[PDB]
Amino acid sequence: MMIKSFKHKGLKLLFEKGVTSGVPAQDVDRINDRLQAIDTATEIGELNRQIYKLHPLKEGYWSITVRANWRITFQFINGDAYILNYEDY
Amino acid sequence: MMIKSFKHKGLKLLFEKGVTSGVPAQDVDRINDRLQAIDTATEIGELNRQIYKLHPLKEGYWSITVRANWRITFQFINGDAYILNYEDY
Amino acid sequence: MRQFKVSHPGEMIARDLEDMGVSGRRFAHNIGVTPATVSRLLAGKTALTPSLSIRIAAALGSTPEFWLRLQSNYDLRQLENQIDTSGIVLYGESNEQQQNAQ
Amino acid sequence: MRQFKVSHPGEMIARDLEDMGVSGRRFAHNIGVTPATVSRLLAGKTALTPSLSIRIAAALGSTPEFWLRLQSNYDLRQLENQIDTSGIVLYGESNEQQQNA
DNA sequence: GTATTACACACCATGTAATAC
DNA sequence: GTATTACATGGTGTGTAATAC
Ligand SMILES: [Cl-]
Ligand SMILES: [Cl-]
Ligand SMILES: [Cl-]
Ligand SMILES: [Mg+2]
Ligand SMILES: [Mg+2]
Ligand SMILES: [Mg+2]
Ligand SMILES: [Mg+2]
Ligand SMILES: [Mg+2]
Ligand SMILES: [Mg+2]
Repeated sequence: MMIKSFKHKGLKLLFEKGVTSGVPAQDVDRINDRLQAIDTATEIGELNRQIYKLHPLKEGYWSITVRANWRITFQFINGDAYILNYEDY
Repeated sequence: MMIKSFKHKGLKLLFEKGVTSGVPAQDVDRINDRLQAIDTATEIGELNRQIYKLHPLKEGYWSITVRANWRITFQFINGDAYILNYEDY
Repeated sequence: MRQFKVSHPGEMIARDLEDMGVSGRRFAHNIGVTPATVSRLLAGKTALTPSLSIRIAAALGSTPEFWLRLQSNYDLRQLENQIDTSGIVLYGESNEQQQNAQ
Repeated sequence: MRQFKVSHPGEMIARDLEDMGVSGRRFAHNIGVTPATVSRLLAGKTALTPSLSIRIAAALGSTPEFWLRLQSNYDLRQLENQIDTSGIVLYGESNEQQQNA
């Protein structure tokens, strides 16, 4: 699915420019892997891998785990992904 | 993109059950080809082949040419295709 | 749900070329492959390869990924009932392990 | 826009198996291929084939078409600018024909 | 129990060129 | 100007088994 906007500007640099200066060095490959999974998935259920720990947020937002409590969150509207974020929850 | 609802029940029989009794015999292959293109396209722009004569209706609906004045129409909402119809226009 | 009848993408192109009045020979000369290849593709005997998807999108429109996705979906439609996956275990929780936790 | 950095699907799987604590030999026994095939897949030496995508989806989740789509997009990124298409003509109207009409 | 890789092998796509119109 | 196809060829994925730990 298309990523329409980024809340976390480090993810934006990584996805759009391949720039790694905005994300932790130890999670660059894992974050890019999950960005590649979002960009390839045509439906939300295609992200329901158990290691991703996909679950809705409590409306319209979703969460996938990168590592430990570090997660990627986004908003699912119009079949696209909005407000991409990388936070420690 | 996912086809969520059919206004033309003959299209529904073709897409869901492979049944051809509800569409004209001359256009079964052409119709199924364009249903397969819609089902495969991840974006509306991937359908913009010049033979399809893709253009929006005058709102939120789109039109794809099958043959001559026969066309497939659908509503584009949430990245899905709704109200699939086959009409002579 | 999933589409019941799925066509080989080569046969779809052949029906499009016939409607456009474009011969296989001219199509081959355009996209830069020999007429033999177009003939086998249009006849559904060979697959739409990634290199072909780049050439075809430049002639018939859409994107190279779209044409390659057609072949991929078609390839899976032949195989998904031919490969025994009953012995493969899904890593994580199974159906029974999801009920016990709830 | 498009993702700048794209990884071979096998190298993604190798990082996932590392995080899951699953050896390549155990993964091969599970999905039903030899450890040689898994080793070359995880090393990014061989492509994720349609047959592998069916086996891998049964173990790692998601759909077979998702895993094959990863390989297809990766294949197209390799063949970027490697095929001269400048001589290929788009059927119908070009940019100049669309202006005059 | 684990990971890698040469070697043989089967499979498949493509061009060449033949045949037929 | 057109479509089809045997044949040779090259590229690739897979198992077997050897090596090394
Ligand atoms: Cl943004
Ligand atoms: Cl319906
Ligand atoms: Cl095929
Ligand atoms: Mg959808
Ligand atoms: Mg034909
Ligand atoms: Mg590869
Ligand atoms: Mg040769
Ligand atoms: Mg070759
Ligand atoms: Mg052998």
